[PDB]
Amino acid sequence: STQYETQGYTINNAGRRLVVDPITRIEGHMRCEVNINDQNVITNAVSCGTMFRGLEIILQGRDPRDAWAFVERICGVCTGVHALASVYAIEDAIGIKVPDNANIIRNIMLATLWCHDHLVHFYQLAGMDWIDVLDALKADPRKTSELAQSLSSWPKSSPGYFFDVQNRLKKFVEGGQLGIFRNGYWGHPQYKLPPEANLMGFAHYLEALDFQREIVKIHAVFGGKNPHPNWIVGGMPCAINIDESGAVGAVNMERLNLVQSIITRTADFINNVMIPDALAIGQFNKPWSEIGTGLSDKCVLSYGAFPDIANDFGEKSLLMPGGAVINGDFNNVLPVDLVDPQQVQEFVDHAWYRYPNDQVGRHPFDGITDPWYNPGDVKGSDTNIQQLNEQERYSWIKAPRWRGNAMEVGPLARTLIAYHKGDAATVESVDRMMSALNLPLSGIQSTLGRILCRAHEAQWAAGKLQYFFDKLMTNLKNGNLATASTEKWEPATWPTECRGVGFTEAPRGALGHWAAIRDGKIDLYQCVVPTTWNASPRDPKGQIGAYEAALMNTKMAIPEQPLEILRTLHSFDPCLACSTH
Amino acid sequence: KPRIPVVWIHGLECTCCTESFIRSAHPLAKDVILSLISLDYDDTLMAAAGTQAEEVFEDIITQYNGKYILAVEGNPPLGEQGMFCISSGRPFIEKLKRAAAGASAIIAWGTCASWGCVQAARPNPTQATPIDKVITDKPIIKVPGCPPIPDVMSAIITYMVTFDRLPDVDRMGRPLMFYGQRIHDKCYRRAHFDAGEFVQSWDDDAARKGYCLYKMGCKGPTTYNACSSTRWNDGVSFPIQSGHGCLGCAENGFWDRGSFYSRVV
Ligand code: SF4
Ligand code: FCO
Ligand code: SF3
Ligand code: F3S
Ligand SMILES: [Cl-]
Ligand SMILES: [Cl-]
Ligand SMILES: [Li+]
Ligand SMILES: [Mg+2]
Ligand code: 3NI
Repeated sequence: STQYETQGYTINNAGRRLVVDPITRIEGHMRCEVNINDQNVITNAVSCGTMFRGLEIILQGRDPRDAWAFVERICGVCTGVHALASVYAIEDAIGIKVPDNANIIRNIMLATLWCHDHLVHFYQLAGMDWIDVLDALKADPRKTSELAQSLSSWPKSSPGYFFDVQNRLKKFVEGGQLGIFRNGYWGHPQYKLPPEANLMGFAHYLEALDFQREIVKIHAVFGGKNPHPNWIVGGMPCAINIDESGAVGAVNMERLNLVQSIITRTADFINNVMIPDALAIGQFNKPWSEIGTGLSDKCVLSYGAFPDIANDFGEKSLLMPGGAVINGDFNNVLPVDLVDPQQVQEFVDHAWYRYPNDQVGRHPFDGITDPWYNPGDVKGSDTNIQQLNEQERYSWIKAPRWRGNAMEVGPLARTLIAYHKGDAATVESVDRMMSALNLPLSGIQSTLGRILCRAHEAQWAAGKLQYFFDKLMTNLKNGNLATASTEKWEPATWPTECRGVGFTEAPRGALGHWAAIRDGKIDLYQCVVPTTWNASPRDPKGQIGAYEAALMNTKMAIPEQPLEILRTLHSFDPCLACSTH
Repeated sequence: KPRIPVVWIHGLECTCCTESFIRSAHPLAKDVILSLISLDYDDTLMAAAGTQAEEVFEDIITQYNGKYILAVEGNPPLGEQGMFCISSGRPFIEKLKRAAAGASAIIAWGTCASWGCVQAARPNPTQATPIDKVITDKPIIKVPGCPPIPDVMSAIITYMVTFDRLPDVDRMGRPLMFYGQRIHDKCYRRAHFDAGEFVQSWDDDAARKGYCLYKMGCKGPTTYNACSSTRWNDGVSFPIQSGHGCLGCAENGFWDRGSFYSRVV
């Protein structure tokens, strides 16, 4: 066994090795291994992406106008965010400006994704780490009603309703066909909610499963379908016609009425169901404000998102702030430049890829995706991994760094950046949220904090949906209907050689697509995706990524039942298909 | 009354088909899971992880051997000894074969499981291979699309539960009910196609009147699916209705038939 120091951690692979493969309630394929010491505390953590498809290779030789459709399929969970990054990148390379309505509709598509993705993560993915579903069978329906009504104005709270939900769960379980609840961690000492809160949470899990389907109707109106809506280089294909013949064939007043009804219902549900539930999870699980800090008090990264001035990606335009903090110095939020070769680099010395020199990091404009499955000496074989060898190559995920620093991205990262740049709404909201929990600000830098920021973001996004919709309606009232710019649609109008960057904040964090065009085709297309950052393997200095750091130092009550591991990993909302692409 | 056991596994994929499933408006996915089937294994939704998930998988395929439905999302890669997709330390293909052996029938959800989809597009770096090229001794119902329509997924499920049988299929294993006709043969813009009334560039006067998208590269004329009838997301829209030509996304090799913006040959 070996031991070394990095980023204030002691990485020690002595002691019992635990394997969790598959990681479930995530998108895609992940393996996690840890070592624990005699006190059942994690002294080593290993994050492994167990899938690869090779979209960067597949995109070579494609028409730049087609790229968005291919890269959208990097991910069906964060559906649409890769298409947005792609059209941004191609427009940046060619020199295309879109009309104001196109930009507003794209912002609507993104804010709709944030609301949907965050809501489903909270309930369907992470929820069962916090809510003991079986324990809901012990709840008093009247006490559950009283609890619900003390937390929220949400109408659906009658004793009879909670009794009906409970009875349905009882019949479901009674026959022995427990489906998604089978062989769970129910009864684990880390489940701390009383029975009434478990029943309330389970009822809301079901309400959210129903409701989430409605949110994406916004994507259907502007983008044809969800999952995987459509887009174009130059704007959006959803032509608008309000008051002329043929409005039946376009986005008209009835279609906009539908969009408005969805926005209102989406805000209502997030504000009155998800927000109180997140705060309740906080109230009953305060020790988790001190677990899973990882890199969140050291290094955090945001590119920024939601340009409010069409075609302006500068600080004055982006409604969601960008910037970087390193070395725990939150008093100095640093500017990020995605073209600067000394900033974003990816390393593969611990990943399954070939570089001519694996001791150096490559900026994505110099990126290489040459897969090389070489796990070295595992316990087992090449086709039977008993233990990954984290001293050599152990993941399909590349290792991104920023100026050589390992960074956390996502809702917590963004919140810290906005807070520390002095965004007044963020400061007010964060301070009030921590006050309500009687916790210090530092309590946000934790596994619990990631969950609280994610919920806060769903609220912020639902508010911005209305803002963008009103912006759209204002243009329409002024007779501004344009949704596409086609001046440079034809390949004959493009530079023979050009390159561009498209960036945004996906639900899970900082997203970039780097594209080079030559002779009307994609010459290079490199993606660095939020879960690539967070689930990163080690670099030549042995620096650990966000997941590995967040797992370090964690006490497990029962080694064989990885609930604490699942809690912290799920708090990042891992998307493995995104991470590997 | 006991519900039919269903095992849902995931190869190389993006998870859109799972997302489409939970969008179902009627029956709600909630009601499918609670009342219609027993979704006994599913990586995306299940409480259990790691060794606990492995135990569920083993227990279900053993206890219900010959009696469960296998749902497959995504596909196996043949490259690097199958290690482009790893499950419990081993090639995904081994888990596929074990799950398939005990299944009474298989549902291949989406263009990935049916044909290959995006990872199989040129040059197919992982040698991604559709299910029916690996599993050759089991009924396989292909439900293609990227993803398939949510209410098509749930309608196929309820058909099988209610009628206690597999849907009748075309020569490619697609349910005749939803894949028997072309997008173009039920397209509400067909009047414009026949009149020579076409969008020529984005947001032109033609686009604002809902004219035909053929000259913008619509692949509706060669694509079989229910999008122009059943439509998407509780009948709200479909690609063409919102102004973009069909990509061909339900058809084998659609990524590699030239640009989405080049006309149907
Ligand atoms: S829009 Fe497409 S499917 Fe509809 S009539 Fe025109 S070519 Fe056919
Ligand atoms: N959110 C999201 Fe998916 C990831 N990681 C992207 O981009
Ligand atoms: Fe539902 S996984 Fe999404 S890519 Fe085309 S079907 Fe595949
Ligand atoms: S792109 Fe796919 S979703 Fe339907 S309209 Fe065409 S088959
Ligand atoms: Cl699986
Ligand atoms: Cl295909
Ligand atoms: Li080792
Ligand atoms: Mg990449
Ligand atoms: Ni994703």
